[PDB]
Amino acid sequence: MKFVYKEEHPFEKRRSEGEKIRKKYPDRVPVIVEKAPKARIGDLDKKKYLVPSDLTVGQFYFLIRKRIHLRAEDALFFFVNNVIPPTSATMGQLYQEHHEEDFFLYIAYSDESVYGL
Amino acid sequence: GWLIIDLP
Ligand SMILES: [Zn+2]
Ligand SMILES: [Zn+2]
Ligand SMILES: [Zn+2]
Ligand SMILES: [Zn+2]
Ligand SMILES: [Zn+2]
Ligand SMILES: [Zn+2]
Ligand SMILES: [Zn+2]
Ligand SMILES: [Zn+2]
Ligand SMILES: [Zn+2]
Repeated sequence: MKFVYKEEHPFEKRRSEGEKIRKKYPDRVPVIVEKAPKARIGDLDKKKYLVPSDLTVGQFYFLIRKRIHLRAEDALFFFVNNVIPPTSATMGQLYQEHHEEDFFLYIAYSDESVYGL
Repeated sequence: GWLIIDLP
């Protein structure tokens, strides 16, 4: 997936920010959240999150749903490298497994249960 | 530019 954040900031600038924020806040992880292409879902006002490592994916879902102003029956799915993470996993575990070389974790969100469909 | 998230 193309993330706008990656297209707008060269890798060396993102990597230096990721290293700095990880050294400054060792118990938090930096997360970029963007809408999947051709998803049919409301926009997200902010894309750059500094998240406690012990926050769960499910707790992050709840917060992101509220930021988008979704109704209960409006679906929301997270994808990390096209895979939906478990809601009981911590954001720190997801970050350790899947953060990119700029030290950011990248999450795509969609209304759909499969990426790219 | 960070949105700070906290444990509930
Ligand atoms: Zn932009
Ligand atoms: Zn920027
Ligand atoms: Zn802890
Ligand atoms: Zn609302
Ligand atoms: Zn996991
Ligand atoms: Zn995982
Ligand atoms: Zn690492
Ligand atoms: Zn994983
Ligand atoms: Zn590389």
